[PDB]
Amino acid sequence: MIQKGLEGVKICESSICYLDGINGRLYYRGIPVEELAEKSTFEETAYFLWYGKLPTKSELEEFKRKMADYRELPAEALGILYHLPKNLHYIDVLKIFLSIHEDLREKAIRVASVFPTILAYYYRYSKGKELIRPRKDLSHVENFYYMMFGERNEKIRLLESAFILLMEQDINASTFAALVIASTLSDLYSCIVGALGALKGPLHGGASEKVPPMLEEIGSEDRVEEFVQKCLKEKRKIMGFGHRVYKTYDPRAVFLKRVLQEHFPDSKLFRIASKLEEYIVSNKIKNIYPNVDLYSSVLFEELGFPRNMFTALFATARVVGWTAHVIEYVSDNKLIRPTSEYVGPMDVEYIPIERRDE
Amino acid sequence: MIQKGLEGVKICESSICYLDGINGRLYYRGIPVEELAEKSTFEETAYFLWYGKLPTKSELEEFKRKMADYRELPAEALGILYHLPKNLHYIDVLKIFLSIHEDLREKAIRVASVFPTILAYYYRYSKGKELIRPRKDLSHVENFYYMMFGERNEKIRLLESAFILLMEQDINASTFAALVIASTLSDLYSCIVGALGALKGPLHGGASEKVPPMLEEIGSEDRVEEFVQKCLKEKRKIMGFGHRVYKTYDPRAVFLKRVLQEHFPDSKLFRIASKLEEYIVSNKIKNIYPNVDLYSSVLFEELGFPRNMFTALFATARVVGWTAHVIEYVSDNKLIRPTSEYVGPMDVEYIPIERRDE
Repeated sequence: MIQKGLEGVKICESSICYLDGINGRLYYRGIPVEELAEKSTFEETAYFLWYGKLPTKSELEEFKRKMADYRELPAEALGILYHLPKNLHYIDVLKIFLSIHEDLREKAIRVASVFPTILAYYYRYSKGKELIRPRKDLSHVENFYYMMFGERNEKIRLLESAFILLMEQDINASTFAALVIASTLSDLYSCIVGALGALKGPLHGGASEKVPPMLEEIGSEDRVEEFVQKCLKEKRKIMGFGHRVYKTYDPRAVFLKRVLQEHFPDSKLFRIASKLEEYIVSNKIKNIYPNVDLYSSVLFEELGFPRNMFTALFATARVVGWTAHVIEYVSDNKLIRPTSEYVGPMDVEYIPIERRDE
Repeated sequence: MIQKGLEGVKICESSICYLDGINGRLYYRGIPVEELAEKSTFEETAYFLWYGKLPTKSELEEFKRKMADYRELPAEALGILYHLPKNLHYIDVLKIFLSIHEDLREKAIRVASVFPTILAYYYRYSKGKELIRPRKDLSHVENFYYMMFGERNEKIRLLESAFILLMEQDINASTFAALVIASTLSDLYSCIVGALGALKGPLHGGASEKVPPMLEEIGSEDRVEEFVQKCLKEKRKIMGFGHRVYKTYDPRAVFLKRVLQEHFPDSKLFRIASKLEEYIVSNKIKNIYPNVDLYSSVLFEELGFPRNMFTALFATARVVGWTAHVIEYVSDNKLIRPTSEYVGPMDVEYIPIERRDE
């Protein structure tokens, strides 16, 4: 029997996250994701994911100073930056800088802390602007926004909630890629670089970069019905919808939809995305619902980030989940090595080249 | 039920390679791997793996000229090279250069053609030597050896046989990593970079870099018994032995053992490795046998390659298999997204920081 796609296959035991696809609920070590997205911060939730408990006032304070002290890129990395092309995709930029050369958890903390610096530096560089060094007096998210635009805004809160919602979600394709690589006992950077590659795909995190163009292709709320029907006929995948586990609304999508409704109700992109959901759900089209990529992409756009950084923004948060899983998994490691059903030829002879059918 | 490690799980149908773990046989599209390793060449077997048929005289000639025409690194890549640290691991070097920005098969052919150039250039650079540009009048393997050492030797034939033996082997960890990433419809480079990360692990291709040091740790044939017994007591993994599928001798290991016996019988490393096999197999220790990593590593050492390039040498060949699988799989794609058994806490409340247990 072939189990293509591995749907429903449990590849490990985990206490990190419970994904309730039937009721559309997501929990980080027992706490509802929306509670954290609303009441927590990047550092506090990351601490919770890595350490297994909410930090006390002093623990959080010390942890925030730790992450803030890990935001620098080595001097040599900076040298490489100024010799890179200025039109690279941000996911690839991350791969590059992660590939230049308990303790594993300390390593995870450090790599996560530098992600925003890599993105911000490349952004400034690619646009010929002076670099804005990390500020130790700013939080992880505040600082990212500042290294990007040299200013601070209330919108930062919305971005922080978004990161929290995207930090973790069981064994999705990118987390699974990190686990397969981690199962060979390879280094943490290698696991992350593979995860990045998977997250980049249009059938995974990359769908976030495809949504904006799709929404524009639709054009307006009046053209939604026609676009959807066309997609069904052509068997074209509607980006921002569908999921392997959720059999109903994606709680992260619901949360972000509310964010947009409350802060960017007049966004043309949001209006179209909202109408698309209305049509697909009200008509029960394929029994599919919006997934987080539909609204996270719209929020990132409205917050002023480049479209080719959307997947990297997802990674900036999900790196926490990826590393948490790698750490947990290897604590009792098992090489992941499946197989296939052979359907090819048998007993084929090597024919000397001069006797081969012309 | 949990299926940790995915042993025996068929994740797809494939006509590329048949792995007979029970009888210790390996076939590439129906042809025994040792037949190809003995009678074929890198380009001919790669052609066979990608196109599904042995090439005619003219097809092989044209294919060899094609690969030879794809050996150059873009001018910008060269700029980056001279700003990189000189102590990077070769697998990481490959990641870097693959991350700087039918047709998929054409892409696979081009990437495979440049692998040796990346390795040779970094080798020369790291050692402060002048680069030796790819020579279009030389074969894929001949040229690699020449860009590395600026000379041609008969030993090249042994290296070519080794590459052929390592080009492909069903759904191993690195091929699987490439497939997981490929299932999201990510780009070919991303799939390869993830595969590289997995191959690098000590429980996978990386075992090849661990063998030499292990052999030296043993010291001599007289100390083999003591070392093995010690490993059993400490539950230490004996590198170069064991396999998920082979329940007996690894045909590639057998082939390479003969190569060493015929060309480097007096190699101290070979003598130790041979004695290790004798003791483990004759005493039926854990019913394990040598895998290809035991002898491929010894051959690479005797051929004069740096130990931290051994896994990259494996990749130089296996990239053919990785890409062949990606191409085949996505022709009828299916997102790979498993799950886990949740064993963590439930119904946990978010306690305001001021009320948390100090």
